[PDB]
Formats: sequence, structure tokens, C-alpha cells
Amino acid sequence: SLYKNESGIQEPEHVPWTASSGTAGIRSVVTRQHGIILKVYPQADSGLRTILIEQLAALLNYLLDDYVTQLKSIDKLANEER
Amino acid sequence: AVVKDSRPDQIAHDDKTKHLKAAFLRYCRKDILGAQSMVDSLFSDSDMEPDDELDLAVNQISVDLIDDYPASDPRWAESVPEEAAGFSNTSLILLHQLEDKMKAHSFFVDFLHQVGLFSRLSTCQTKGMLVATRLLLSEHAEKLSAAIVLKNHHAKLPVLVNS
Amino acid sequence: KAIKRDEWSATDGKDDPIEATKDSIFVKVLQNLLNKGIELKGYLPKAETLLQSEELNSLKTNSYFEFSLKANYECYMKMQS
Repeated sequence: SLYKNESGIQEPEHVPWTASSGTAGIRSVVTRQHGIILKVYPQADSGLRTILIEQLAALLNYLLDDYVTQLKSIDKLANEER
Repeated sequence: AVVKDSRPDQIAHDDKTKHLKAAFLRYCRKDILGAQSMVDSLFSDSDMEPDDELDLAVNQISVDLIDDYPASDPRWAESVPEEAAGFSNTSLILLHQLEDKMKAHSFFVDFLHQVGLFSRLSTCQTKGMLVATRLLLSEHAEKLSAAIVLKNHHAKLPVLVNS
Repeated sequence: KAIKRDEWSATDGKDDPIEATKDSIFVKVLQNLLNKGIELKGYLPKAETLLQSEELNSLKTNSYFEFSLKANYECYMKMQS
């Protein structure tokens, strides 16, 4: 709300640090963390596994929010391919 | 009732940037009128179409405030490592520095809003990328929030988090 | 003299000035002063006079010593303000 000139203009080319991708990018990191949580899961106790699943679910929720906001920022009039 | 500040001049662009940061200083010292007068002096309408430089100056203000490595007072000149009063594994003090930098960013956004340059802000090239100024402020403040959060986790479980 | 009884990781420390001095007597003096109602910001000398004090300047061979002096005094002084 504070970051609005009039209502703001969505320029689709916009790369927040938390939106950075790659090996050091958030995406590979969260993928590896997902894998590690899964590897722990069979060896984890029941409540341990429960905390694992809620934590991982929240993380994936936030990542999907990131991608969806990216998509809504993107336009297609010339940049449908991006 | 009106006080106008200035800051060290390195370049012409750096000088106008430091004058804006000094208008911010007046804002921090509780002077809306002086900051507004300086903003009027540094920026006035002579046809309004986008230009990179206002965004460049605000962005370099933000980049400095975020990339700052303390050097100002002797403990910060010693934050620059020669510690005898420098950073030596303390949590509350650095939390306070993070608090004051959050104060600075928040007051800078408020200062820009109350002087009215926010609507004149635009999209600027950055590292080759065109970025919205307000979202750039969001990103930098979120980095600062992450630093605060790590500090909080240190304060909560020091040996664990510090190790 | 009260600070002198405290222990320090001498010649560069490895601890938090804030949390490490709690087990020291002088910080306990500070909480007792606060309980009695004394404001540490006003009654505990500013870092200027602290470093003016020679007893305080005779153990500065531990960087961590004087650093922790400054950090703890400022921290609790500001908690008082």
C-alpha cells in the first residue's frame, strides 16, 4: 500500500533477491530442503513427521505464491513468450 | 521554523543525492518544512516525463543504507575489524543498529512520501535491469528484516544460531 | 573496583558482552540499582568518563574488556532511557 505512486505500475521485468533462481537461487535450495525433509521423514517419529509436513507445506505455499505473483506481473502483449 | 541540511559533496550527482539525504536528515530531526523546501529546491516541474536520474539517486541512497559496513563512530571504524570496541560477538547492540537502519529506511520512505517525489519516481535500470523504485525499497527493507530476524534467532538460541 | 571482580576472555574475547557479564557481580549491582529505582543511564557514567577512569583504562589490554564495558553500559543505559 505504501509502495504506490497512484496505484503502481507492474513492470514484469523485476527480480527480487528472494525471487532469484539457480543453484544458489531459492528454487534449488528449497528443492534440496524438500528432499532432505523427505529423507528424514521415514526415520522421523510421528510428531516429527507432522512438524515436517506442516513446515514443508508452508514453504511450498510461499514459493507458489512467488511464482503466481511473478506470472500476474508478466504481460503478454509482446512478452507472451516470457 | 525551517532548517535546511547539506551533506558532503563528492560528485554533482553525489551532491544532489547528499542534499536529498540531508533533507532526510532534517526530516529525522523533526523538520517537515525544511525538508520540503529543500525538495522543492532540488526538484521542480519543468515538464514531467520519465528520466533515470531521480530513481538512480534514490536507489543509490537505498543501496548505501543497505550495504553499509559501520565505520562512523570509533566502534564502527572498529566495526571495520580491529575490534577493541568493534563487533565482538554481541547481539543486542547489533540488533539496535539493525533497528536504527530500519528506522532510517522507514523514515526515508515517509520523507519521500511527505515531500511528494513518490509519484515522480519511476522505473530505473539497475545492474542492467529496469526496476520499480518502490518495489526496490520493499526488497531492501526485506533484506534488512531478514538480518533482524537472524539477529532475533541469535538472541533466542545463541550457541545454536551462532555456531 | 566492582567491575574488576568480573572475568574476561582476555586478549580478544569469545563471548557476548551483554549476556556474559550477567554472572559477574557488577551487572548484579546494576539490577539492584534498578530495583531500588536508580536509572543506569543517568547514574552510570557516560563512556567518555568511563574511558577517562584509569581503573577502567588499566585492563583495556583485553580488547573484549573495554568493548564489553562499552556495549553493556550503552545497552542498559538505553534500556533505562
